[PDB]
Amino acid sequence: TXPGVTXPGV
DNA sequence: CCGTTTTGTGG
Repeated sequence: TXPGVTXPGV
């Protein structure tokens, strides 16, 4: 996720 | 050590 907590996706 | 959709990053 994110960053933080990538994306999603990417 | 964290975190869902795609196979990854600054926090």
